[PDB]
Amino acid sequence: VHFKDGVYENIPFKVKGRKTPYALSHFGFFAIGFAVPFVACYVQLKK
Amino acid sequence: MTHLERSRHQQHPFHMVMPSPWPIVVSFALLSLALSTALTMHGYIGNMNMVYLALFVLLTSSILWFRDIVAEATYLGDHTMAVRKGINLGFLMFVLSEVLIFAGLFWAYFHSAMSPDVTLGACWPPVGIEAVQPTELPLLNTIILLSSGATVTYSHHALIAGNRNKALSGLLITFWLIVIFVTCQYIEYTNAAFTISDGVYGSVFYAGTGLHFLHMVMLAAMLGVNYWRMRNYHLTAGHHVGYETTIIYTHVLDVIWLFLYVVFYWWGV
Amino acid sequence: MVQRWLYSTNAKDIAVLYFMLAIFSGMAGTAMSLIIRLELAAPGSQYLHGNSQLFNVLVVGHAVLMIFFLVMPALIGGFGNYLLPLMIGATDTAFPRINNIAFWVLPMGLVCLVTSTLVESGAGTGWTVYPPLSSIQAHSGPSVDLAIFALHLTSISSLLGAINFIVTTLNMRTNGMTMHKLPLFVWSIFITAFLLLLSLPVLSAGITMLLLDRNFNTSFFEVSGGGDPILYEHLFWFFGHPEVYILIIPGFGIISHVVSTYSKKPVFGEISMVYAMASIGLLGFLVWSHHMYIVGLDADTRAYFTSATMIIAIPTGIKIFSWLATIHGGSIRLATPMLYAIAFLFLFTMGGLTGVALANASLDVAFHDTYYVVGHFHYVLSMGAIFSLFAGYYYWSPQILGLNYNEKLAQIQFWLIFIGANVIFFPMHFLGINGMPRRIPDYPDAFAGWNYVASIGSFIATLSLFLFIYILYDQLVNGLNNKVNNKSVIYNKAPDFVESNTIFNLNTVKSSSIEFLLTSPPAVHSFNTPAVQS
Amino acid sequence: LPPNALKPAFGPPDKVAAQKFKESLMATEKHAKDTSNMWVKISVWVALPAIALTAVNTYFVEKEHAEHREHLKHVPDSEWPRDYEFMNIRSKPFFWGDGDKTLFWNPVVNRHI
Amino acid sequence: DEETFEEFTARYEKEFDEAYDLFEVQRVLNNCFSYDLVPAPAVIEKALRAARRVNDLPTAIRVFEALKYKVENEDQYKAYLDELKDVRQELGVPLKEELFPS
Amino acid sequence: ANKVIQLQKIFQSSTKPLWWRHPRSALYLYPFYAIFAVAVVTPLLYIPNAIRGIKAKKA
Amino acid sequence: PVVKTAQNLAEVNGPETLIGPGAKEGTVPTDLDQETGLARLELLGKLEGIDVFDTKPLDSSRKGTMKDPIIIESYDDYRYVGCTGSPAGSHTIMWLKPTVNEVARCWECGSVYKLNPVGVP
Amino acid sequence: GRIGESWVITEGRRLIPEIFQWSAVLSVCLGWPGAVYFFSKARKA
Ligand code: HEA
Ligand code: HEA
Ligand SMILES: [Cu+2]
Repeated sequence: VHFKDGVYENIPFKVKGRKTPYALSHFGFFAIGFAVPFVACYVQLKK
Repeated sequence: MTHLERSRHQQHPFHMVMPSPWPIVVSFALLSLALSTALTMHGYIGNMNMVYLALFVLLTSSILWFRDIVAEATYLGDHTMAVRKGINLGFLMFVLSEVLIFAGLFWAYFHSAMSPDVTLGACWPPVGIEAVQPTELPLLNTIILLSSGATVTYSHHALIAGNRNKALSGLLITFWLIVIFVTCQYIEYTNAAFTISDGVYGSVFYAGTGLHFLHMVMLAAMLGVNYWRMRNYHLTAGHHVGYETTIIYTHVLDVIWLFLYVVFYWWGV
Repeated sequence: MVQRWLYSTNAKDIAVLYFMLAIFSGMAGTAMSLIIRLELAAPGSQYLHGNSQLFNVLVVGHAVLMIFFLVMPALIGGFGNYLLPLMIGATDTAFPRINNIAFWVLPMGLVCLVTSTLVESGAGTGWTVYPPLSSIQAHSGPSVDLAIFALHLTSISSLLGAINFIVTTLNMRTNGMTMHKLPLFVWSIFITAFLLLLSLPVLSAGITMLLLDRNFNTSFFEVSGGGDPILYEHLFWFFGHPEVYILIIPGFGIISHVVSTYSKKPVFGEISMVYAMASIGLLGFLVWSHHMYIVGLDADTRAYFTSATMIIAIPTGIKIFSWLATIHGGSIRLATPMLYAIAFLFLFTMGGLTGVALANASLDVAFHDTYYVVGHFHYVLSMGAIFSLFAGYYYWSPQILGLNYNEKLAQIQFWLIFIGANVIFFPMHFLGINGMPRRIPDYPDAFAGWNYVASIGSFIATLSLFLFIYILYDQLVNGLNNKVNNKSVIYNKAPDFVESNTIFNLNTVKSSSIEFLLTSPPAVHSFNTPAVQS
Repeated sequence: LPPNALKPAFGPPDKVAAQKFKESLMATEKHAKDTSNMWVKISVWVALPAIALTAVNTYFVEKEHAEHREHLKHVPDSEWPRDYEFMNIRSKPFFWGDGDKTLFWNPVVNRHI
Repeated sequence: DEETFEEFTARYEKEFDEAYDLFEVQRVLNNCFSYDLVPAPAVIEKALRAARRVNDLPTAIRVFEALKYKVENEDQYKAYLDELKDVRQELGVPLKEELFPS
Repeated sequence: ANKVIQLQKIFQSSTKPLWWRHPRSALYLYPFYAIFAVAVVTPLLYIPNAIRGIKAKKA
Repeated sequence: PVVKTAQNLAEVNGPETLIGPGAKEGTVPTDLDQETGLARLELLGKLEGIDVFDTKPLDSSRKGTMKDPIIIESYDDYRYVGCTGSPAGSHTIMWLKPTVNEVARCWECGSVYKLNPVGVP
Repeated sequence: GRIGESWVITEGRRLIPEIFQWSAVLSVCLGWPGAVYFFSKARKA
C-alpha cells in the first residue's frame, strides 16, 4: 500500500497506454450516464 | 529500535489488512437476496430452495465475519485502550438503535392514550375488539425471563471478575434459559394468539414480538462462539472483548424488557 | 486494479471512489431530470406518448437518486472520510472495513432501480412511499421491493459511515485538539452523525412494516384490517425532517471553513457556531408532524408546531449573521469558492425565509403539495448540495489530487450554472402560488410560458454541467501544463499587503486546517508521528 | 534486550501516576464486586420473594379467568361484542398461500370473511 | 472598545527594539495595522527606525503607502501630511516622490 | 492452551493470507456464489427479453 | 515459541511474540502478563509509570527566538507543530511545517520553530 | 481637528451611486420577467 508515489495513483485511470487516450474512458462515462434515462425511456416508449 | 516501532505501531490499531473480499461478497449476497425475494414472492419463478440457500450463505458470511471480529481480537490482538473504548461505544450505539426500533414499535400503537381521533379506532381500551389477546398470555414467560436475567447478571459480573468455574456455571444457566425461551417461542409458532383477517389490534403486537426473536438468536450465537473460544482457551481472563459485550447486552435487555413490562400489559386494562 | 481498488481497505483510496460514483450518478440524474423538464415544456405528449406511469417513475428516480444516492454519499462520506481522519492527524480511521462495506453496498441499488423502471410494473407513487398506493392493491411487481431494499442498503451504509465518524472523532482524536478547540466541519459531521443515528431506525422499522404488509397478507397502516396511514406518515416525516439537516449541515461547515480561509480573518465566535449547529440538530425533532398540517390536527397542536418551526428558524439567522460578521471588515479575493458561498448566502437565505413564511400552521392551505414547495426545496438543495459540493471541490482539488483547474472555465461554469438554476427555480414559486398541483405529466393551459422558460434554463444548466465535466477532463489531463503557465491560481491566500514577495516563499499556505499544510498526497498511512498542538 | 541507539521511548518518568492508576483499577474492581454483592443480597432478601409472589399470582389469575380463550375458537356469529368500524372491511386479495386466506392457519380471530 | 493605546504602543516600540531582521518588523506592523488603531507618529517613527536598522527601503515605501491609505477616518489629510513630513525630514528616506510620477 | 502460542508463532513466521483457519471452507464457498447467484440473476433479464419492447404508442 | 514473561518493556521483540499466559480454572490471572495485543505496552507502563501518546503541549510561554528556538522531538522527516501564544489560547489556531534542514516561523506569533529528530543511520 | 468630513458629503457621494446601481440591478432582475411578459404575446400584440 506504501508503494504508490501519489501523483495519478489516486484515480483508476492510466496515462500510459495507447488503448485509451483519456477519450474512450470519458466517452464511456458519458455513455453509462446517459444510458439509464435513455434506456428507461426506450423500454416502455420512444426516446 | 523499540522507540521507532512503538511510535510506528502505537497510534495505529489497524492491521495492514489483506485484500479482504468481505465487502464485495457480502454486498453480492444482499443483492442476490433482494432480487431473488422480489422475483419469488411476486414474479416469474417461484422456486424456494435456491433463495433459502442464498439466505443460508448470507448467514454463513455473517457468522464468518462475526467470529473473526472476536478471533482477531485475541488471536491477532493488536489492541489498545482507545480501540476497546471504540468497540464498546459501537456496541452501545448498536443497542441504542435497537432501543430506538423498540420505541418505534411501542409508539406504533402507544400514542392512542385519550382517543384524540374520531374513527378507525380512537378507543382505549379497544372495547368490542376482543380476540385471543396476546396480552398477559406470555407474562408467565416474561416473569421467568426477569428472574433469569436477575440471577445471571450478577453471575456474569462474577464472570468478568474471575472467569472461573462460577463463570462456567453462569454460562450453563444462560444456555439453559435461552433454550427454554426458544422452545417456548417456537411452541407458539402458528397458533399463538390469532391470525390477521380483520380488526388489527393484537396483530401488530404479534408482529412486534415476532420481529425481535432474532436478537436472542444473536446473543446465543455469541455465547456459543465464546464458549468454543474458551474451550480452545485462546481467550483468557484478559482481552475479553466478547464477555463485556454479553454483559452489556444482558444489562440493557433486562432494562428494555422492564420498560416493555411497565406498560402495554396493565395499562388500559 | 482489483488487487487494491476493488478489494480496497483505505479511507483515502475509497473517498475518490465515493467522488466518482457521486459524479457519475449526478450526470445520469441530471440527464434524466433534463428529460423530466423536457416533457414539461408544453402541454400534451410532446415526448412521452401516454404512459404517465413512466413520468411518475422518472420523477421518483430523480428524487431518490439526488437525495440518497448523489449528495449524501458525497458530502457525508466522501468529504468526511477524506477530511476528518486527515484533519485529525490519525494515520487511519478505526476499521476501514466499515467504510468499504458502506461503499460497496451502493451500486446494486442503482441496478435494482434501473431494472424496476425497466419492468412494466414501475414505482410511480412518488419518492414518498405512502400506502396503500405502493402495496399490492395498486402497484404489483418487484419495483417497490427493489426500491425498499435500495433505501435499506443506503441507510445501512449511512449508519456505518456515521459509526466510523463517531468512533474516529471521539475515541482517538489527536492530543492537541480538545473539546474547546475543535474545528467546524468535524463538529458539523458529528451533529450530522447524531441526527442520522436517531433518524435511521424509525425509517427502517416503518418500511420493513410496509414490506411485511405487502408480503404477509396483513395491514398495519392500510385500512384493510383497521389500520390508518396517518401513523406511517407520522413515522416517515419523523425520519424525513432530520434528513434535510443531515444533508445540509456539512455544507454549513465547509462554507464556514472557506469564508474563514479566504477572508484572512478568523471565525466570528466558533463557540457560537457550534451552539447554533447543536441547537438546530437537537431542535429538528420538535416538528415531527409539522409537514402534514393538512391532516386536520387540533389547533393547539398546530400552534405548538408552528412555534417550534419559528424557534428552529432563529439559529439559522444567527449563523447567517455570523457569516456576515466573518465577511465584514476583511479583504476578499473574488475567487470561485467565494462566488459559490455568496450565491449560498443569497439564494439559500431567500428560500429559507420563504419556507419560514410558509411554516405558518394555516398557510399550507395555499402551498402544500403544490409547485411552491418544489420552488422552496429546489432552492435550498441546490445551494447547500450542488453549490456546497462545487465549493468543496474547487477548494480542495488542487491539493487532494495535486491537479489544478482552469480558472476562466470555472468562472464561466459558475455563471452558467447560477443563471440556469435561478431561471429554472424562480418561476416555480409563481407556478405554485396560483395553486397548480404536483406530480402530473400534463397540466392545464395556464402557465405554458413559465414551463418554457424553466425548460430553456434546464438546457442552460445541463450545458453548464457538460462544461464542468470537460473541466474535470482538462484538469485530469493538463494539470502539469496548467501549473507552469498562468492559466490558474496557485496560491489562494495572497500575501498581506505589507509583506514582500521574496519572504513569501516560506509562507506559502498557512491556515486553520492541516491538510493544506501537507505536501502532495503521500502514502495512505501517512502521519508517522501524530500532530500535537501547543 | 533489543537495542536502542539513544532512548527506548522512555517518555514520562515513573511518577506517582502508576500507583494512582493502580488505585483506580482496584477501586473499579471493588465497586463492581460490592455492587454485585449488595444487589445479590437485596435480590435474595426482598426482590426474589416479591418476584415469586408476582409470578404465582399471575399464574393464578391466568388460570382463573384468562383461560376462557380456549373455547373462543368455536363461537356462533350471533353474539359478537359491540365493536365498531375497526373490522369487517375489505382485505388484501389472496394470491400466495393456502390456509384460510392467511399465512397462519388460525381461524380464531373473527367469524367474518 | 475601551482599550488603552499605551500598552500596545510600548509593546510595538519594545518589539522594534530587538528587531533582528525584517520578519518581526513585518509581523508587528501588520498586527498594528490590523486593529482600528490608526498608528501614532511615534510608533511610525519607531517602525521607520527599525526599517533603517534592517536596511530595506521597500518596507518604508510600503508603510508610507499604508499610512496614506489605511482607513477612511473621515478623509483626514493634514494629520497625514504632518505624520509623513515629520518622519521624512527627521532623518531622510526619500521614497514618495518617485513611485507616484511613474 | 497448548496451541495458541505455537499457532501465533507459525502465523507470524508465515505472513500469508486466508488466516489458515478455514482453507477447505474457503475453497468450498468460492465457486458456489458464482455458480448460484450469477445463474439466478441471468434469468431476471433473460426472460423479459421477449417481454421488453412494449411501446404502447397511441395517437 | 513458548510463553514470554515480558515483565520489562525493554525486553520485548515482536509485538505478536507475546500473547500472555492465563489460567483455565482456579482464580483470575493478574492483569500483568495475560493480555493479547500491544495493550500491555501501555497497561504495564502505566502500572509502572510509563504513559502512551502524551497530550502535553509544548513550551507556549517561550517565544523561541534565534538564540533558543523551541525543540520538538519527532524522528520523522517532517512534523506538525505550532504555537497559540504564551497562554493556552491567544490567537487564531496556527501551526507550521518544520523540516530537517531548514526552519519555520509562526508569522503573527513570531514563534520560530525547529525540527529535532533522533539520530538515524 | 475635524478635517474635511463632515461625514454627510463623502457618505452621500459614495452611497448614492452605490444605491442607484443596486436599485438598477434589482430593477433589471425584476424587469427581465417583465421583459418576458412584454415580449410574449400576453395581449396578442
Ligand atoms: C440534489 C437535489 C436535486 C437537484 C440537483 C434537482 C434538479 C432539478 N430538478 Fe428536482 N427534485 C428534487 C431534488 C433535486 N432536483 C427532490 C428532492 C424532489 C421531490 C420529488 C417530489 O416532490 O415528489 C424533486 C422534484 C422535482 C420536480 C417535481 C416534478 C413533479 O411535480 O412530478 C421537478 C419538475 O420539473 C424538478 C425539476 C428539476 C430540474 C429541472 C433540475 C435541474 O436543475 C437539473 C440540473 C441540476 C442542477 C442545476 C443541479 C446540478 C446537479 C448536479 C448533479 C451537477 C453535477 C455535478 C456535481 C454534483 C459535482 N425536480
Ligand atoms: C436542503 C434541504 C432543505 C433545507 C435546508 C430546508 C430548510 C427549511 N425548510 Fe424545508 N423542505 C425540504 C428541504 C429543505 N428545507 C423538502 C425536501 C421538503 C418537501 C417537499 C416535498 O415533499 O416534495 C421541504 C418542505 C418544508 C415544509 C413543508 C412544505 C412542504 O409541503 O413541502 C416547511 C414548513 O414547515 C419547511 C420549512 C423549512 C424551514 C423553516 C427551513 C429553514 O431551515 C431555512 C433555513 C434558513 C433560514 C431560516 C435563514 C435564517 C433566517 C433569518 C435570517 C432569521 C429571519 C427570521 C427570524 C426573525 C427568525 N420545509
Ligand atoms: Cu420540515
